Amino acid sequence: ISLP
Amino acid sequence: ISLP
Amino acid sequence: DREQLLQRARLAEQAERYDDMASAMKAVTELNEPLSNEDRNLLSVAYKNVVGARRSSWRVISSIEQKTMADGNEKKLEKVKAYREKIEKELETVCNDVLSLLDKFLIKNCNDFQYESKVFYLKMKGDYYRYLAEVASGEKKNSVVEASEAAYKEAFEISKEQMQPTHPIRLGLALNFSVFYYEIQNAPEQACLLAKQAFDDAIAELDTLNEDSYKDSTLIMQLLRDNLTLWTS
Amino acid sequence: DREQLLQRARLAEQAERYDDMASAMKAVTELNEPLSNEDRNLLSVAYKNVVGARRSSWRVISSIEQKTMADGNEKKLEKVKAYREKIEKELETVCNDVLSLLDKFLIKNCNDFQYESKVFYLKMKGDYYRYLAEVASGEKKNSVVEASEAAYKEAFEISKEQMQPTHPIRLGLALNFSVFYYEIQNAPEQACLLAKQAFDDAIAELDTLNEDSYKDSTLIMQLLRDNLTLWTS
Repeated sequence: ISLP
Repeated sequence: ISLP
Repeated sequence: DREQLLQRARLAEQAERYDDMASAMKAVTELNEPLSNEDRNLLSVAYKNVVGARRSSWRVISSIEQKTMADGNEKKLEKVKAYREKIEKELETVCNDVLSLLDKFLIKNCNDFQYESKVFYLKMKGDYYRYLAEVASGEKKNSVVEASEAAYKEAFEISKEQMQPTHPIRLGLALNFSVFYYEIQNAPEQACLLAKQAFDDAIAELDTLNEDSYKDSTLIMQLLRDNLTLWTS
Repeated sequence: DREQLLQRARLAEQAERYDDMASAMKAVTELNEPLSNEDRNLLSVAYKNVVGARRSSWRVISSIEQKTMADGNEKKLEKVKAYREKIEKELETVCNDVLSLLDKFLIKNCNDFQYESKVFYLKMKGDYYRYLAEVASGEKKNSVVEASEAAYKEAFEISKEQMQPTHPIRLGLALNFSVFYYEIQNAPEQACLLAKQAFDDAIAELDTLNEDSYKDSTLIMQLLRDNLTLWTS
């Protein structure tokens, strides 16, 4: 999960 | 709601 | 090549690239050869997603235009109107492409006896004229409303004549046609009675249910039911 | 005109017309004037959604192409390879558009003193080089992997010099910088360490949370934690  |  | 195009549409669908998908199925249609059931559903799915993005976009930007009127911000309303209108011409262009496919190949090249395809294409003509009506104004609105209802009427006449009450294409026609009455013609009673007659008529004849489509029949029966309980209550 | 192009981006965002949003913000950027915080995020959102669509499509067709290789269907694998490549070229074009905005205007025009901007933009350079790296091969992969690391590394040093550890931008850079190590470099320990240090430096300094960014800071601390729990397990 990378930054939304 | 119409047909999907 | 037809199989090339159909493989592309399938890949596009999975990729959720619905313009690629609509573009491949338009090319299939323009081969002037009949579509199978599965080919038809690929055409329908592609254009449903394409037009649907524009319909959604349009409802968002109409809401804002209403909230801008109430605000009194006249400068903002000018640009919000212009963008709504930009989205509108896109939406209209997609509907007009579909309708032209129907008119120039699909319904044209249908013989009398291809009743399953005929109903499917006329409902589809009913559907896209209904999407034009959603955003039409004035004399244009009354023309596309009239065309939607005439298409739906013919489709439904043929379907009662040639299809069992449980055939999903008949049930889905009944479904969309009731929604025409409900939200386009604002005939709540006419809408309700049409959905109610199709539901009743399907359960009277449950014995007609089919190994390859029973799930879809019962699916759409529930959707008739849902609108009924929503509308009546 | 800048008001016009920016208004359009706001409306395009609401309508989820992200290509329209990206085109409007590319134009705003091409005026060669600085971007406010609001503007910057508009650009970032537009392009995150444009490239994200392509990335999602790319992953789905890559999975099909792997299954078609093992199935041994050479004729279809020809067609899936080609489509995956059509999507790649699309993806690469969006990334190089973004990377040219950054290199030609946004990073270029940063003062030696506009630290918040620089970090934001160098993070962005790392992100899009990383998205290129997700699909790249051979020597082209090496180059974009090094490019990604070099931009993340500069961004992170400035952020440690000039930003509090609870700053959302510094935290999200730490987040994406750790992800880059984990999934681009296959360096899970190096990824975990940098993530852990970030979470740890933030917690040491909760006294630096601000009214207008505490929620975003805490959100991103939890994402760092989420990744470390997945990765350590």
